[PDB]
Amino acid sequence: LAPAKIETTIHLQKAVHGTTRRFRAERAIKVIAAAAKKMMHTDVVKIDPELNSRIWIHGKNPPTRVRVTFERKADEKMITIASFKNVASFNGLQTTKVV
Amino acid sequence: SHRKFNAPRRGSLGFLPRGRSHAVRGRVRSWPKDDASQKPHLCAFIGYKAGMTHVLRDVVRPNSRLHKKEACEPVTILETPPMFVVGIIGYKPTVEGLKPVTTVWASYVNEEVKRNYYKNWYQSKARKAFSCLSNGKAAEKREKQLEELQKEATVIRVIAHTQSAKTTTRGVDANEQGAKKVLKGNHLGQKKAHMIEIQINGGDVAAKLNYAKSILEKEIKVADVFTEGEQIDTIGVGKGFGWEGVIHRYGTKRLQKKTHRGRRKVACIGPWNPARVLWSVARYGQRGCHHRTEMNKRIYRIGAAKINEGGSTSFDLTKKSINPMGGPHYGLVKDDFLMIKGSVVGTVKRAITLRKTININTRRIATEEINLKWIDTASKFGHGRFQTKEERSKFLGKLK
Amino acid sequence: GAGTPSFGPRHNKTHTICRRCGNCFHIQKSKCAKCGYPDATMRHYDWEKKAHRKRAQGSGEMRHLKVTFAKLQRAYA
Amino acid sequence: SSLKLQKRLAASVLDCGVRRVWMDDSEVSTIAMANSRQQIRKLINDGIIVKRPVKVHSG
RNA sequence: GAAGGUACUGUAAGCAGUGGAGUGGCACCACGACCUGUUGAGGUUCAGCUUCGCUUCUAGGUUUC
RNA sequence: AGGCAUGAUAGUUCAGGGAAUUCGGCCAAUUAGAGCUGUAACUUCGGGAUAAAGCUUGGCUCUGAUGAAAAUCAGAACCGA
RNA sequence: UAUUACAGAUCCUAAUUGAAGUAGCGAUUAUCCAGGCUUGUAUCCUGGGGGCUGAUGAGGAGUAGGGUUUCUGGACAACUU
RNA sequence: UAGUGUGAACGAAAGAUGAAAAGAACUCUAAAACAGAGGGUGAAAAGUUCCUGAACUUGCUUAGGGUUAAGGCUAUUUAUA
Repeated sequence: LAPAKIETTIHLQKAVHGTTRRFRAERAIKVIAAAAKKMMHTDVVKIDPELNSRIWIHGKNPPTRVRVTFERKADEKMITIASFKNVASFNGLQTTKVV
Repeated sequence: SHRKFNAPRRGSLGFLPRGRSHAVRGRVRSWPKDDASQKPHLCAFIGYKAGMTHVLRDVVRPNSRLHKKEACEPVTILETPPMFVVGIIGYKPTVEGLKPVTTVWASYVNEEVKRNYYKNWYQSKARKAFSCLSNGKAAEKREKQLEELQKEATVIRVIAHTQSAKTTTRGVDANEQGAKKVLKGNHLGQKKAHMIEIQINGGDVAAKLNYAKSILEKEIKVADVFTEGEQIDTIGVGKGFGWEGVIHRYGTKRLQKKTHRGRRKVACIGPWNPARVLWSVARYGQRGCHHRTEMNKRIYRIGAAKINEGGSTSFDLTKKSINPMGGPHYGLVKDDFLMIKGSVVGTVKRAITLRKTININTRRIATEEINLKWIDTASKFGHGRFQTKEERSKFLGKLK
Repeated sequence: GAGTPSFGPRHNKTHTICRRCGNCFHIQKSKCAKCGYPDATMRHYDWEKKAHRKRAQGSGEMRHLKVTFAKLQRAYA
Repeated sequence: SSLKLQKRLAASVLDCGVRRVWMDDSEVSTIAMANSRQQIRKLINDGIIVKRPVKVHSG
């Protein structure tokens, strides 16, 4: 029943390693929705345009890693909002709650 | 002749059916015939396949071209943690076969053994198995059953299981009495122990029940079963490959390139009469994951595991641990081990049951001098330049 | 060759609507196949006695001709 | 419901392709009601349908 | 996620230089493949690689004797 | 929506050998554009002839010639897998 | 008194099985995310990414042929694998 | 006539509510001219290509057989010879 936020890295190279090469951006977003549902235990996940455009930036054939802020939120019926955090470097970024 | 040409048969006929074995470890078919007399002396022992190196042996063969010359030889390395005796069985001889005359158990039983009798340990609230703890039934009962084994049972076998071993949870600092303790798994994963039974080839039966009762509720090590220079049979399940075509499975010649509907097949299944496909004919199916024995595997050296002097040999006067730097798909190997010459059946992480060989070689390669000059401990990912970490700082001391 | 590909360039019309018949008037040859226009006599043969009586009198209105049947009923009854 | 009519008209008014006609999300209700071209000209002078710049091809 | 754990590639970008075939201009500045320094750097490293870390997360459903 | 063994089909690549395969070099591979050399037997003297067989080709900073011409051709430095 | 008795004629006409929830759902660039309208959309529309066609273009227009397929509004029993 | 062929020509399938439409109001579940369930009309639903409604095939319920492909005949204490 709790609402909450979690910042996470999501390792997207290993998510799509040895996968059909033309479906890797399309696969990469199914990993985020899939990963997010598990993290928040929520049936419906919603992905911001800012995160979406960052995944497709290279092309159809994806960034190796991404930071995302998942957010639980009612509409009870509680829904995940995955969304892009910008960051310079991924060195020393553990998965961490927000207040 | 009618075939039109002569060529051997494709594939062996004695290793049918080529299908999966659901054995987790090497099921032993037949133990060596007891000499009788002597000492009972255990035979079989479990070891996990850790990985593989090569070694530079210096050879001494009279009347051959490799007399006093170096010889590079591949070497598998099975990790063997010292395994714990629990039960003891008899087997009466009958007209039908060998039939059992009851198993005696030890005073207590470790909870690694209790895992075997559940598929769902995590669900189980009661977890009530082996409730032989009750004092009246157990103490009186064993001395009745141990009398019956002297009376009837000719052959005696010792039930024994692998030590999974114990540890402390996460961030509690270990070596402290208030901390809750729990089973650490293997390099595979498993806490559930591999129970076997091991025939004791010592004469008199009665004599065996001194030895097999002396050994009971005590750990066995490898150094008092096998010895360096022994020929050993390695029993295990091989390496799973799933479904396979007829070309790769049986090793047939593939057809012309010009074939309609492709060339990866045997062309003639059979003749008109008999009006039927034969068992002998090659065919699409399972490949690998087959239970196999293999004979006459030498053991070069036996291990023990702070000095970590096990990896190094008599020469050089530099101490090197056996694990290659960087550890693939396994673990470090901080236990007793066996440098077996050549290949051993199955993947990394697999439980191989070892066994003493059924009959003796007279071949001179069987009774050779082992003398290892020097062993590889380079990393396997992929090309290895430095044998040890120590070499590194010396070779390239300043970095960033 | 002689089937599907050679059906492609079939856009011209061999026959066109005919004035007398109204039905197969040959444009190049200029004759109604069904009725024979413009020959003054109208085309029928005794080998097509079935197909003739579809065209011939009775099929249409018979505006003048039905009232001349109806007179001959009254005079003889 | 569907603004397929209005982009077809807004192309012919603006002298454009239906590629180029930028409409809004916040005022879908306003544009949806416009059937005529004299209605859809008033929407252009508001700045609610827009001609859009050409996508770039440098030399 | 971290490792002076291990690999593969082969010296990131950006900045600086009495470096650089030369050309052009002011009374030493423009443009310059590339080379030297920062830099065995930067990137990738389990997805079927190893070590240890309480950073974060772990819920329900139906028959069987 | 999810898997990826086998097989069919369309594709890159294959140590050493190089037609031993096969009715048969079928197939595929090699060759290739341009500039400068250099071109045989035979011939109906026109051809053969792109015969064959060699070499050079980038990037960057320049110099010169011919035009009216903002183009095109020739030549030299220096640079690195 | 007869257009008078059917199991067959690769018989005739009419309906219906198993095979079978099986074979298969092709060819054509590539889809993704948030909104709108709804009982209900990846598909209908809007916005924003990522792509394709790449001047003999699924661009803009005509003969021959088709004949209302054009346009607006409402509708989904069927059809547009 | 539908429909086929450039054309001469060729050419189907398809009858029956009840005496009388008295052709099913109104309410309930439902997004609802989906589909029912109540309630009614009529002598009887015969409820709209609706009289009677056979066989093949199928569904549900009840009862037995089954290593002998199944079926038949003879004999009895009905699952055997």
